[PDB]
Amino acid sequence: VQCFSRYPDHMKQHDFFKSAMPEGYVQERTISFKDDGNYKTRAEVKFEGDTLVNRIELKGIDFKEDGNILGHKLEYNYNSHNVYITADKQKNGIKANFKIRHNIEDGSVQLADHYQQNTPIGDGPVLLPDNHYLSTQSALSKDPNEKRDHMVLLEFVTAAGIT
Amino acid sequence: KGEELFTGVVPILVELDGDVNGHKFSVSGEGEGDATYGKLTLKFICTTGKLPVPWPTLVTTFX
Repeated sequence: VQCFSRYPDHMKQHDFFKSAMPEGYVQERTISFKDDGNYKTRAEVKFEGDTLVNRIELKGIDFKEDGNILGHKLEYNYNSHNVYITADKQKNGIKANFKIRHNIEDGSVQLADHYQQNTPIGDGPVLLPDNHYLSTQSALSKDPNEKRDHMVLLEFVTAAGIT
Repeated sequence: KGEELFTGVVPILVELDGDVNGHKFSVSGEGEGDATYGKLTLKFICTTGKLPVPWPTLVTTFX
């Protein structure tokens, strides 16, 4: 839900995400885990009344049974990263590339390469940006009163790269 | 319209249907976002039982 990223005033004409609203956008990703499998996602992000909805379909293939993913060898935390955005004027949307480094319990790291593509659902005009990035900072926690498998996420996202 | 719909606190809903190596699962997420501060506060619950993949692997898909 990158439509909640803080775009500085001098960079507001580069906010594709918010300009596609209320009709929204389709977000597609290929997440490739190094020496393991891949996730292929298709999501629809749009407004349903005053509520922002993110409907996703995830498909994961070629994963190792006792790899870092299916064997649950990753620590419960998240590192800071940058999402590098570029325009896709041919598809009236954007493309994004970034690397996520998950911490493994032995002290090593599991690389997850992300390729992203976003296209508007509506016919209305959108903002096609110049090259920039989104500085992300996340923190994961647990609700002590919850017994179901869960995750509490606190995230801060700010756009940068253009002065 | 557009940016004007994000000037304040907006409620968020996340619904995911997954299939990883045959292991089918569903996650429901609720929370809010304040774009003025680029802040996201969300809680995700696996509605099909236990998640067959670690939670950190899904953060970018969620969000």
